[PDB]
Amino acid sequence: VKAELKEKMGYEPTEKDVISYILYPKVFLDYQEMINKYGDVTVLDTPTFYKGMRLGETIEVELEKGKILLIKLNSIGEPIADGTRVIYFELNGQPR
Amino acid sequence: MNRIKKVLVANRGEIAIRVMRACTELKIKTVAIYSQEDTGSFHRYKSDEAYLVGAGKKPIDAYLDIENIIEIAKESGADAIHPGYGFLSENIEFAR
Repeated sequence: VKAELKEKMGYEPTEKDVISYILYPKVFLDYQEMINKYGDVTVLDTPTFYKGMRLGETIEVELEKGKILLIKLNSIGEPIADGTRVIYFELNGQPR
Repeated sequence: MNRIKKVLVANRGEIAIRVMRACTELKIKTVAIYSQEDTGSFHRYKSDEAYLVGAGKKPIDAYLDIENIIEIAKESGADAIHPGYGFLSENIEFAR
């Protein structure tokens, strides 16, 4: 299994990652797939985690000791053909 | 480029931008600073990061908040500061 997972996961798993997979396989991969997509969300303040951001709101998130992202949401783009829309942010003052 | 990895641009407008351009041409990260009245000035969008500086200060006084700028410089990880021209370009206290 440890090898099955390693092939399933991007890389080599820890002992803990393994048991978890065994106990909850469907969810553990789903969890992995999700963490790859969005990164370690554990860090976001709860309201942001459940409610996202208000327009013109600015928040800070601590990814690690001393590593803070200043994040502001300016406005939200209009949808295009296939429903996609651009969201307008300022990550660390720099527009993104 | 050797011991400057990142630089703060302690100015606004045309001159601020020219510096940013220089840094980027030299693979040096850049940090901008904007007063409340300059949330709009497109020098702040031209950097790799940006922070408000002169909080509650009169608009010209805002780019002269020496102490604030150093805290911003220190929190950013900025190896150096370029004061451009005018404002704190010639101010001794800041230089020291």
